[PDB]
Amino acid sequence: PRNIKAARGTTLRCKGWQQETILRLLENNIENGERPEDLVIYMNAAKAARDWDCFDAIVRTLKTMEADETLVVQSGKPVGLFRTHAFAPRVLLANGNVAGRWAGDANMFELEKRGLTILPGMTAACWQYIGSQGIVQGTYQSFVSAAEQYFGGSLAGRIILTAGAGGMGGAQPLAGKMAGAATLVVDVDPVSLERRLNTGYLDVIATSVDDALARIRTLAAEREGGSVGIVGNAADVFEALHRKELRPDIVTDQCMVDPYRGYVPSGLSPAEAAQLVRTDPEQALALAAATLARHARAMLRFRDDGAVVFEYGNTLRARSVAAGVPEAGELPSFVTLFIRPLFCRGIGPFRWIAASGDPKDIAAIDGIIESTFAEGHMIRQWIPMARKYIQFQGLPARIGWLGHGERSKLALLVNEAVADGRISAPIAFTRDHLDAGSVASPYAETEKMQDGSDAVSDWPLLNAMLACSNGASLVALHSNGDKSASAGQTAIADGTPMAAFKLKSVLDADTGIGVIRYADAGYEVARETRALHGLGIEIGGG
Amino acid sequence: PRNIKAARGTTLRCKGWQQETILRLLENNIENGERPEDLVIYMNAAKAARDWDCFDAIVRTLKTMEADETLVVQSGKPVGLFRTHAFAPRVLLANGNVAGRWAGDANMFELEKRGLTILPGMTAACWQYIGSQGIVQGTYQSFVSAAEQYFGGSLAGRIILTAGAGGMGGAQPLAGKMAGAATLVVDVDPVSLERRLNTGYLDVIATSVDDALARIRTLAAEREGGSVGIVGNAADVFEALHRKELRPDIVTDQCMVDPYRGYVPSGLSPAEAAQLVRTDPEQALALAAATLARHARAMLRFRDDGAVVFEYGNTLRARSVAAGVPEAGELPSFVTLFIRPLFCRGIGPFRWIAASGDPKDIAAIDGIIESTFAEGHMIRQWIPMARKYIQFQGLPARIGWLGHGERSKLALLVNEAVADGRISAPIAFTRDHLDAGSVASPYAETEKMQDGSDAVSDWPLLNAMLACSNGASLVALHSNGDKSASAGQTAIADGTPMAAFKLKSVLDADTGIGVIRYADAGYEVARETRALHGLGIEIGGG
Ligand SMILES: NC(=O)c1ccc[n+]([C@@H]2O[C@H](COP(=O)([O-])OP(=O)(O)OC[C@H]3O[C@@H](n4cnc5c(N)ncnc54)[C@H](O)[C@@H]3O)[C@@H](O)[C@H]2O)c1
Ligand SMILES: NC(=O)c1ccc[n+]([C@@H]2O[C@H](COP(=O)([O-])OP(=O)(O)OC[C@H]3O[C@@H](n4cnc5c(N)ncnc54)[C@H](O)[C@@H]3O)[C@@H](O)[C@H]2O)c1
Repeated sequence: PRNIKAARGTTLRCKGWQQETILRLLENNIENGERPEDLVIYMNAAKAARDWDCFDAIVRTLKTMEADETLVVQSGKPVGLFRTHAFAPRVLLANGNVAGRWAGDANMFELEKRGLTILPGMTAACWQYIGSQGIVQGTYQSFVSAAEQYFGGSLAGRIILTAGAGGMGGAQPLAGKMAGAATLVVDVDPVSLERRLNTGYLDVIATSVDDALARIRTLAAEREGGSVGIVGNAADVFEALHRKELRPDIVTDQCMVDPYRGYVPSGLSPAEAAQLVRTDPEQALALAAATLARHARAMLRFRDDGAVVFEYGNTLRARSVAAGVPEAGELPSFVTLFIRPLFCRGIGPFRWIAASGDPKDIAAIDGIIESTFAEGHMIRQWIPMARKYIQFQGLPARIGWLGHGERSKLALLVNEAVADGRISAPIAFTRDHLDAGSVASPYAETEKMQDGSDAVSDWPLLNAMLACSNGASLVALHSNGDKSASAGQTAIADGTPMAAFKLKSVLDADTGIGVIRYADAGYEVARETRALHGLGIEIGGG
Repeated sequence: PRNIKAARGTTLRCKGWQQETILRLLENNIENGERPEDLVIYMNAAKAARDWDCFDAIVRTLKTMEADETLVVQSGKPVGLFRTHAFAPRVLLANGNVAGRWAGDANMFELEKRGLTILPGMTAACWQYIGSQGIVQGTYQSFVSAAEQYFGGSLAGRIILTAGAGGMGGAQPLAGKMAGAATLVVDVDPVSLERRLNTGYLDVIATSVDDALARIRTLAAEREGGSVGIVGNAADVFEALHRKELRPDIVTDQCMVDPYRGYVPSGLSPAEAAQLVRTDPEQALALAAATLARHARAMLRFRDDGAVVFEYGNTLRARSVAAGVPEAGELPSFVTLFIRPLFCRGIGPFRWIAASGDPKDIAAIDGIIESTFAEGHMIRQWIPMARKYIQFQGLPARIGWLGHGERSKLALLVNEAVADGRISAPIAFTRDHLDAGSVASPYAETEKMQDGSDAVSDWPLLNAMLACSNGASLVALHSNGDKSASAGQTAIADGTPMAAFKLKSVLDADTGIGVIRYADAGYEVARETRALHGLGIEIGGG
């Protein structure tokens, strides 16, 4: 038992607070991981570092590096330390990037097996994970937008069905509950439900399908929001819930559907599945695809009854198409129905973390927001909700979606609050990679762009390079094999005037490049936002 | 006729010399382009900007931007201007990057057609092309290493056969001549040979195959180096040169073999080929692949006779394999035979350009080198050769391969020479993208890496991010569809102490990350270089 835990308090182990914050962020990733003794954070096998040896050497370099040197990380392995300057980043990471033609599913698996790459996830290998809370606002925003679009602004009395209680999926049953819906989440692995049940993200774990149906219908009939977990395989349980007439209003899914990493064929356990992939991969893929076709056909069968059925960024439709269900490619997605209007204004999963470990530092910022943004603002209705439902996990932190100009504004107020004692230690500002100007993903975030530019990955590359040029504390470029590319970045509010400058340079360009990206594709709200903030360039013949 | 030409002299059109140098570099790209009225620089269709409108807006932004702002370029289109700081780059470019699964040959063509991407080449869309001279030292180094490995250190009396007299290929007949060999270059387009003939890169253009054979044999019999061009299709001419018993010692090829961009089927002209691709692409590909199979089989037939036959980074083997010649995949390449030992020590196509336009500024640096590096050094034997054979093209410039620590050393001496009047204006230092630590290309530069890491593209991403963090003047990330990713960078020696700092920060990490990349793969010379310069990190369990 390594049992990594982020350091608490205000005593440096590093030569300076930039380094110590990143070290604590690294430790905090592991502390909140789904399988932390394997470095696994989430998405079945996305890791904080390539192995425990690289983890140890990363920790040593953080502790002794100077404020004008920069650590270089190649797929979870520290490979260099360069003398740079004080306004440059302290860490540069590039994880899981493989040239497209050889980044197919099968070869990524082989390269990872041989130790040549890691699967970075989004926030796993760049140390920006804050547990299940980093996901919950986005998923709650989706359920609320769905209630606004299709159910008259209310999920009271409505049924939400979904699967996946993993590191990201586990945020589902709380978001549904916060949204007013009776929410049923299927997971094949009881430990996953047990982890959400104990963390405050699941209300009860049902003992059977019948039991699950009675408890959801009671919530539905009382028109109360609540969460009900079921232990079972989504293929088998989805079909039984249709035979028993659950009649769900909303069906979605956040399973790991990767046959190589996490999708459990019907009849197997998670353990058996992972062993069949190590010893007989071709049978596993045959069994996985067999189970996914039933899984997808069951979701399509709920749609035929009138449920709103969408994908939630896990490649279910495409992988389902590959397994013989071409109708699965005609299902919609959470992005095109709910999130893209937010991205057009640069609104994304902005988050922050108290290196202190003191919950009073988060509550402090919570008061800043309520004194700083107008009532009715998206963020003024989220903070009371987060305060109410969301337990801290590891270093106290907060998810707070904000748009262009608003991120730099809050970050400067927090940097001043640090500078004058209301906050006891530095605040790390970061985000998910799935932000307006930092990801190209044709299966998810950039599906069906107005101008057809789905697969253009120039944008995240520019996002990273801007973050470096602006002085972010840590900058990362990831890939999901041949399907997606994205940029992440961390900027530290430590109280210094140097921090204040970086925070406003970094954050305004972070969202500014997102506004530009969507304006370029033709979205009119983004084009107006770009015109208003001077974000454009005059090009003739237009 | 736009007829772009780089500005000469020492009068600013921009607000500062960082901006004016980049503008002149942009203009210089076009001035030296193979088809400059279409923005085409080289590689059939790689362009300086997406269209003439973006070109004009890029020029306007350069002229009015401040020394603490940064211009952002997305596939040849200016998309943003951000307030950054004085130690950040002035331009960030990301050109031709498309997410892997959709960056296949056919879809890249469609995306370019619809105006959504550009093919950046290496130095075309990031404004680091210095004409055919940027290629000649590398190709001469290959011919000389081949003479050292297989022909006793001499090509006197030896025959070199090859094809492609394009922007890059045109460097071949001069490199062969400089190397002592009788060099025959086939190109299907007489204007290409005429351009090399007039620029000093081709000695004579033959009137027929017979004529070509007589003149090469005369050079061979006099054991003199010389260049002979032939107008014809490589498939037809290679076969005839075998029927007539040319018996070449060395066979290589630098054709554009892309059926979509530049490869001419046998019986067609360049014009007809490009029209058949616009109006009937499926017949063009059938005819191209038919011609390439004969082209490759003819090269293989020279090998069966005992010629040394290698590929030169144009994908001939892979595309030949796709067209039905699987033996073409067993041919070697210039990288694995000649260049990789240089890359292990960070030795790469370092180059520099006089924004002055005054040849006396290049000759000045030429004297610095001869006063600074030991006799017998690679660079002390190249400068007299370059002085002797290489005419200036556009802004006077110089190719000068140098290794780790040597690039920053020369760059600081030039920055001082600028600071004290021996050089009349700033010097722009750059390189090809095909450098040790800045490209992942499994078909070429990273084929058959000792550890199997051919397709790892983390490295160029890190190279770019380092250049930004270190304050390079311009930083670029390109892709060749799904086959390659690479980084470029420009750093300006303008005489300032700020320039001196950036030059040493940028160049040492530029090569330092290249040493690391090859040390990581296991190359012992690179591992020693890394140990010597403190470039590593201690990792346990090793
Ligand atoms: N913002 C977003 O776009 C977003 C949000 C949430 C989740 N996701 C996607 O969801 C996927 C998983 O993320 P994660 O971190 O939760 O992974 P995880 O590995 O932590 O959880 C995977 C879960 O699926 C479960 N499960 C697997 N196969 C099953 C099957 N046949 N039937 C029922 N349950 C099964 C596993 O037991 C496991 O608990 C990812 O692909 C992620 O990208 C995306
Ligand atoms: N350092 C390196 O690795 C290196 C060096 C030189 C060239 N190259 C490769 O060589 C390719 C071309 O580069 P370029 O800039 O010279 O392109 P280019 O478009 O300027 O020239 C292409 C040439 O091939 C000729 N040609 C085309 N088809 C032919 C055919 N069937 N028969 C005979 N001749 C034919 C065209 O007429 C044209 O002159 C590129 O793919 C480049 O990557 C690589």
